[PDB]
Amino acid sequence: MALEEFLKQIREVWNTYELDLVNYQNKCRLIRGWDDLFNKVKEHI
Amino acid sequence: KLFRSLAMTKPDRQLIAQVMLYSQGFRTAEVLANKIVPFFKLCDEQLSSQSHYDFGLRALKSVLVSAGNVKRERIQKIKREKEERGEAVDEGEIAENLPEQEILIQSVCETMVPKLVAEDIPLLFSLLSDVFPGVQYHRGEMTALREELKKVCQEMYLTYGDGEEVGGMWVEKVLQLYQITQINHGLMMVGPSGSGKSMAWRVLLKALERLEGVEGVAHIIDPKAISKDHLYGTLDPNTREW
Amino acid sequence: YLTMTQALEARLGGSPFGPAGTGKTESVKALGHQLGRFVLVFNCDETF
Amino acid sequence: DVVVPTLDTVRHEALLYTWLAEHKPLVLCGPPGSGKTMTLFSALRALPD
Amino acid sequence: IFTGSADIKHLLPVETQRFQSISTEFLALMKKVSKSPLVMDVLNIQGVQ
Amino acid sequence: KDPLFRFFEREVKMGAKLLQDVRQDLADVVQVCEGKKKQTNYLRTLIN
Amino acid sequence: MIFNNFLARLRSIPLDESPMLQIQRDAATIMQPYFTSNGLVTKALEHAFQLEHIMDLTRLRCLGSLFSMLHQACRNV
Ligand SMILES: Nc1ncnc2c1ncn2[C@@H]1O[C@H](COP(=O)(O)OP(=O)(O)OP(=O)(O)O)[C@@H](O)[C@H]1O
Ligand SMILES: Nc1ncnc2c1ncn2[C@@H]1O[C@H](COP(=O)(O)OP(=O)(O)O)[C@@H](O)[C@H]1O
Ligand SMILES: Nc1ncnc2c1ncn2[C@@H]1O[C@H](COP(=O)(O)OP(=O)(O)O)[C@@H](O)[C@H]1O
Ligand SMILES: [Mg+2]
Ligand SMILES: [Mg+2]
Repeated sequence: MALEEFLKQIREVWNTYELDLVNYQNKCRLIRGWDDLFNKVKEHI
Repeated sequence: KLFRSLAMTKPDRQLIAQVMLYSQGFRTAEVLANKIVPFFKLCDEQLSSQSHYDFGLRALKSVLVSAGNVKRERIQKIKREKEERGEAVDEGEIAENLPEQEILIQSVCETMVPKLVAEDIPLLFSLLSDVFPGVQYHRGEMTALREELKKVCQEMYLTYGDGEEVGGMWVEKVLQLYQITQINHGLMMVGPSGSGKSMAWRVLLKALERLEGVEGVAHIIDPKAISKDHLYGTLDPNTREW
Repeated sequence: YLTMTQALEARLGGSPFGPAGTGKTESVKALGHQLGRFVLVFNCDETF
Repeated sequence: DVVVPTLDTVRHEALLYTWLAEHKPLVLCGPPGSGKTMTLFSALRALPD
Repeated sequence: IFTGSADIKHLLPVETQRFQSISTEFLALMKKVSKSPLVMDVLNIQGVQ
Repeated sequence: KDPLFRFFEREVKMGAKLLQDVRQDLADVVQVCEGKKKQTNYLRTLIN
Repeated sequence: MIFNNFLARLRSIPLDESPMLQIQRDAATIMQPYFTSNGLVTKALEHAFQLEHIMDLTRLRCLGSLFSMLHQACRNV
């Protein structure tokens, strides 16, 4: 029953995870939050 | 000098019309031929001269073949309507009570009208009245085909019409193209650039596909964008391969 | 038919000529079928 | 490369831009040396893609 | 460099042109990312990698 | 309904069209010979 | 018929592939009175056939160019 919980947790995390975009000199919407995204991907792997 | 030459210049159109209307079951074959051959001569010598006009033996043969087919269809329709409106069907009175002149005029108008320019149609109908008095041509309204055409036109942002409404002439041309497609296996659509030909045949193809349920496939070839060798094929001068 | 049969009897070919639409190919085919022959029609061009 | 701006030059610049913009085919007609290819090339530098 | 300094326009014209093309492509891809900030929508962009 | 009128209207239509063509061509030619207008490909062929 | 086809395509097909389509519908609503029989475009096209051109004048060449740069105007908006 634990493995299904992990699969559903991964599914919900990656169905609700969004890239963290911010404005950059009113030219673009650049992404921040690299460390947290990389850690999440690595820990889910 | 290895051949014997014969000049075939003037085919006997009147005799051909007489015999081939007699053999199809027309009782008035003599009068029908004597009316239809001079009518073709009158069409040749009275209408305006156009590069896409033909009133020769091929046109007469096609008209008479269509006349036979139309007579068969009318006899079948009469049998069906009499069977669904009582029981009095017999070959004799159906053959006797049959408008052969109207059938011939219908075939002439189904073959000759689509080729005519705008100003020649009144001339053609005046000639028809002169040679075939009292007979009128009433084209059946292909209602289901017209609804399919309207649906296709709406789907493709085309302007479908009817009668004298904007777009009525284009839909009339599409219906005439459909009739000629049924009659002939070789189609030519002549008209100045941007007159609606491509859209006419595309819309007709889609309408036929949606109506009859059989898929239509169109191959569009530019015969002059490539050499005739690439259009038809080459026989290898060395290996004799094709 | 008379001219083409005369050509056939002399072991000569038949060359009906005239303006298009006068019934030359069809006449030749009809004569060939009247004699029960296999008549092959070829549309010649410069590649023949 | 250098083009001296002119009334006709800028008008044809705008016309060539509004025609090449949607990738519509077009033809420049005029006597030889009129500046057809110069006008076209000076319109293509406004379209770096 | 390519926008703040106007002298690179004179000294590196072709470099500026290729960088401008790259910048337009990157901005288009970034706009596609921005309209759907969801990670998997970005991952499912056709030929993103 | 008059066949004669149909024949005559065809005749006058053809005649008027060809007359306008010929008169316009001659006017262009006489303008060219005076140097008023330059000579085109069609005008070159017509003059030759 | 050609004007109706142009207006229908303007109101239906977006130019990018919605703000674009809404701008298109508004522009079509503005252009509608001019794209009519005996309208400005029709009378101008009738008069254009009386002028001399470097090439033979065809109606659909003018109409296609006009529709092209009207789409460009929508893009500019
Ligand atoms: N029935 C119609 N309703 C609305 N628009 C139409 C209709 N028929 C054609 N058009 C439009 O008008 C133009 C005519 O193009 P079409 O392909 O019909 O011409 P065409 O006669 O085949 O031309 P060409 O021989 O020069 O290729 C096109 O832009 C087409 O979209
Ligand atoms: N004696 C005839 N009886 C019936 N049909 C004929 C006769 N002669 C010619 N035709 C018709 O004329 C049409 C054209 O004739 P065809 O032989 O193809 O002309 P061509 O001489 O140019 O080959 C054919 O469809 C044919 O049916
Ligand atoms: N407004 C202008 N500014 C600068 N040069 C011009 C201008 N108009 C014409 N020219 C000159 O005229 C010449 C036009 O030649 P070119 O454009 O090659 O002719 P074509 O377009 O017919 O091939 C160019 O060399 C250009 O220098
Ligand atoms: Mg076409
Ligand atoms: Mg033949």
